[PDB]
Amino acid sequence: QVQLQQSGAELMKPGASVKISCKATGYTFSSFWIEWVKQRPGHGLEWIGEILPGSGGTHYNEKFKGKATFTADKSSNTAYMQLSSLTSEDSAVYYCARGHSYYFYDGDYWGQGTSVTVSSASTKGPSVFPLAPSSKSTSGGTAALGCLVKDYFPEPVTVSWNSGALTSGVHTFPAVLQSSGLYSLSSVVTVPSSSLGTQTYICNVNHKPSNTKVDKKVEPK
Amino acid sequence: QVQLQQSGAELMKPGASVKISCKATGYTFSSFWIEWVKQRPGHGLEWIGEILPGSGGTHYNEKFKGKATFTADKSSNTAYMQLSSLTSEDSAVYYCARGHSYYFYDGDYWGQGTSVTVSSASTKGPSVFPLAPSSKSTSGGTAALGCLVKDYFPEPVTVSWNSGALTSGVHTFPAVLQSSGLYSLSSVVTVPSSSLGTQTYICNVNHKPSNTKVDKKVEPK
Amino acid sequence: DIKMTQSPSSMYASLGERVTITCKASQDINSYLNWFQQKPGKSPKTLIYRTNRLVDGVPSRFSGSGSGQDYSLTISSLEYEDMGIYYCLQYDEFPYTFGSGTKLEIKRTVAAPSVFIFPPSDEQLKSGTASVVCLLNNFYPREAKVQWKVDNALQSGNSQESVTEQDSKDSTYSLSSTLTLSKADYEKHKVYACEVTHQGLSSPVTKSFNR
Amino acid sequence: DIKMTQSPSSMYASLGERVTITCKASQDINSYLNWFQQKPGKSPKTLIYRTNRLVDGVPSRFSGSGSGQDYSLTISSLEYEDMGIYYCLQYDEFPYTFGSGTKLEIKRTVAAPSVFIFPPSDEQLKSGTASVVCLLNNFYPREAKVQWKVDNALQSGNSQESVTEQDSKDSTYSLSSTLTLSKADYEKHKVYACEVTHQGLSSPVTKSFNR
Repeated sequence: QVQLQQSGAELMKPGASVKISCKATGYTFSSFWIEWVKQRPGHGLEWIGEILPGSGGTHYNEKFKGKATFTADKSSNTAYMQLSSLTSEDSAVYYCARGHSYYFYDGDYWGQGTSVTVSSASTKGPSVFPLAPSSKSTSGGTAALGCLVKDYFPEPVTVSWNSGALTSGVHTFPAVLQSSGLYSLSSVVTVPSSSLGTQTYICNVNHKPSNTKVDKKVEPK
Repeated sequence: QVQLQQSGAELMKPGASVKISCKATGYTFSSFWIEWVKQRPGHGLEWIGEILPGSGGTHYNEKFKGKATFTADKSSNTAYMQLSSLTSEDSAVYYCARGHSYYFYDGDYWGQGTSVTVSSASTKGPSVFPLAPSSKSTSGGTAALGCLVKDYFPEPVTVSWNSGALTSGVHTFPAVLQSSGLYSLSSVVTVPSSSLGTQTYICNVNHKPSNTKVDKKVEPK
Repeated sequence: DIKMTQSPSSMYASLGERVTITCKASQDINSYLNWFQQKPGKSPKTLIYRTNRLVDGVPSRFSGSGSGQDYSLTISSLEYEDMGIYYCLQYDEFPYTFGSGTKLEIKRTVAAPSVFIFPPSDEQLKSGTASVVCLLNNFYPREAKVQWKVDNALQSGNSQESVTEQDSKDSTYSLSSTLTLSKADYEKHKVYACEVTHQGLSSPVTKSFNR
Repeated sequence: DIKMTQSPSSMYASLGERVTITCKASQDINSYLNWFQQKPGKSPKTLIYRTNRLVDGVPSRFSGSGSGQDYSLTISSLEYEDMGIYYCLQYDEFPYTFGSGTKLEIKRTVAAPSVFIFPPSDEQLKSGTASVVCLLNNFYPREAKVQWKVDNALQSGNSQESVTEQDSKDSTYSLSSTLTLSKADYEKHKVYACEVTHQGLSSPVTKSFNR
């Protein structure tokens, strides 16, 4: 089967440039076009253009011509996209999809997406606090506990409970842009009040742009 | 990291001249224009003109041509502005902003501003007295303490509480021109009456024009 | 160039109902159209290419219909796994263009929210500020309301809410509202209330601590 | 050259309201316009360049609209962080020019002031003069009043007031009035009153000590 491992999410400065990788797998790389679409926070999808690694030929979306520039390395079956002269408008999630071959178009296979933020800012790991299950027994039944991932930047942060183990009944809300300019988000879990004092859980917050890796502990009242 | 450290605030005599520095950082200095805007006390903004350090070319605002004269040192990535033949009208806060390159522009990045006063008077550090939280418990609840920065000159003075630490609920009023000709201003803080006798705070008044640097203590009532 | 229209923008159906979306072109895009599906937090996924051919790995209830400048995507029987945003794309001409996208949410029976309140954590306080979170878990519809009230003084511009997509387990929503204040201003006041009005609650439920 | 007009000069809205400012040129400045925001005590900050492009780091509620010679800045939802002076600038021609600037304030609920009085400090007295400060903390509106009265003799031209901008924490104001006199004339009298009338106080509150 086919794959498309895109480089990781990143942060860059206005006026600077950024290069996104796209490692294609499970197919003859030069036969199919590699496509790039952009997706700014809550705004749909934009077709950036494409490139045929075999011939090196490219069809840019005029709106992106000059802004995005594609390249590709046959040696390693890796396609690239260089977004240069970055500005606020370029902060978005970019994807590379396996287009069609001018032979057989069995659809579009997509990469996971690479997050990109343009900012004269500095990355900053988060501070995770515990939201322990307190007197939430009043006319209730089950218990709610979770972690607060406070003030971090840029936008790509992931949370896991009990290391992927007991991750059922988990709610990880999307981040909210606070006054400080940092992001914050909360992650909670619904669980059997009974098992609240024996079995314990921990959230695993990861914020790559700063190489953070917190595995925190939550303890009730 | 685009920054713009402007020289410190200063005082000068009428008929004399003054040179304001602008140390640019985090970018190719000669590619972008450096701009200067003037702002007299409570009066909006005025565009002074600009200079492209790379070519040394300059576009003066005719109203300022002859009055302001720009220069720039590529060696250290420092832009300068010489305001000469100073008169009352020149007393204002001057800023240098990073304009654009004729290759790309994502807005103006500003320096902190350099205060300038035209006057026959001598600079004079302030005398800071403590405004300790006294019997302000009468039908109250919380406590108010602050520092009085009395009789100083010229106009650029800054205050900080507990060295930037416990600076939340702080009110630093704008200076008032007293009879003597000196300035004075007060800085107060709202805090938990309880924690009034244990935790202590100090104001950090800085008045650069005279190299003053007071870190005073507030004696509870 | 070509304008790819999708409407409605929001579309609801119940599990089992037969749902169907449509997309309008601006010229015979000659059936050179695809349908994408982007579940939340996930990159898109190709479902149907060239108007009706199903990408493999895709269930059969999905069918490609349409031609000329009018196309549509139908789902014979709706299973929880199809909630998300559906997009259409025309590769009949450059530049390829996407439709606005129709969001597809599962319609269900009402369900009042369970309101949980969390007081400021120890660490966060051992720091500068303190923020209170309030949880509105597994409820429906999301079209619900929350208001902050420290000492019976309805807050204003000091909180921040966030909602999740329908948690497939029961197609319910979840919301969290955070009231944020300094350690100082957090001490001045005594109570922290979180009032929750929702069509599932015959009356505003209020969760709060006297901490 | 080009005259950049901004009006009104003062603009108020409540937190959440959608506020919007405008700027008028004198000729097709061809959308070559920017919007600046100068919070009190701070150098300006670029928000939008070339009419609608948002400088990054700037929230989304901020939108750039306008063209020809007419431009405006709208704020979808107003949060305390947007109080300040907004300026427009045209870089369509030399010399670049700024608008007069629209101040932006927040409307909220009334709130009476907490009046604190501070007697002359030890050091200041161990010196020549002695000055009494009176604090009117976190109140609204600022359109409030203070009068000095040593021994029931309303002062005149011997005090000095100063106000702060809205302390974002609650959009309230704060005022301090200083009564200044020598160590000598400070000893002649016995009491020092600070009367505070404000629409939030059902009656003039008076804070004062004896010395």
